[PDB]
Amino acid sequence: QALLRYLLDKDD
Amino acid sequence: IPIFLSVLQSIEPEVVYAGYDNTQPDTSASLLTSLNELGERQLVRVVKWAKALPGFRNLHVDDQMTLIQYSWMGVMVFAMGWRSYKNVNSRMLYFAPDLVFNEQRMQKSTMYNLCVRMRHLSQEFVWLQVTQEEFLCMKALLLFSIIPVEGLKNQKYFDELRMNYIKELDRVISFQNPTSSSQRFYQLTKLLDSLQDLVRKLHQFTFDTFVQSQSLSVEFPEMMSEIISAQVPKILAGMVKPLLFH
Ligand SMILES: CC(=O)[C@H]1CC[C@H]2[C@@H]3CCC4=CC(=O)CC[C@]4(C)[C@H]3CC[C@]12C
Repeated sequence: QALLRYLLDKDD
Repeated sequence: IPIFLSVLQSIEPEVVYAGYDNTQPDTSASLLTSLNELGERQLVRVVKWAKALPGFRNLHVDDQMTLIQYSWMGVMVFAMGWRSYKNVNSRMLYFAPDLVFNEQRMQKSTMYNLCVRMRHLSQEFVWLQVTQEEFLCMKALLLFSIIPVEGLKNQKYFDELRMNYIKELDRVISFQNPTSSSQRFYQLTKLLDSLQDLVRKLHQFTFDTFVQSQSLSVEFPEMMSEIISAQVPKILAGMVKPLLFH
């Protein structure tokens, strides 16, 4: 899954 | 009275360093590679910032992804112009405290003409005497500056949220006579509209450098590679719509 999606989904 | 000014002040990212070894002889490969490494780490902070912009996380996550994929170049160019204004009175391009482009680096970059255009953007901040509060409102608006030709998944909510931040720019200008404030609003939104053509030309150069990455020895970090792949072809193919104020 995308790096951008990780950053959008994560806490912070 | 402005509703988002203290928010925008609090969520503004801190400055990112490039990590460039300024003792080395500059080449186009070293300079473009360093800008890409800086871009990657700015992007991490742009995502965190967008998530803290009220309403942004209430869009469908696919729309969030789309807007960041479209708007990172504009957000980052505009922020760089502001840094160049505040730190070097727009005489040079202040990409990072450790990566400042003078004329020599603009030439060696292989994107001299685009650097000149970015310096002219920076000069507009000087002539217009853009305040920090205006800058922050304008930068938030750049997340809302491009949409798909076919629209977003939640286009109605996007339209209303965009208008909320347009009204905020107007509220800030008035907070800081009505005739002069309407003219101020026109000046600042015309500046944002003018940025759209520069961003398109930067997207073209980005694509060309990405396609030629290996031959040029210009490395693109992983998330920049991902985001360029996701939307820059679509941008160049006419599949997106800039939203102009004028
Ligand atoms: C390598 C490359 O193609 C160049 C063309 C335009 C450049 C960008 C131009 C705007 C910019 C300003 C920043 O402050 C971070 C780096 C970025 C985001 C640059 C990264 C590298 C880019 C994408």
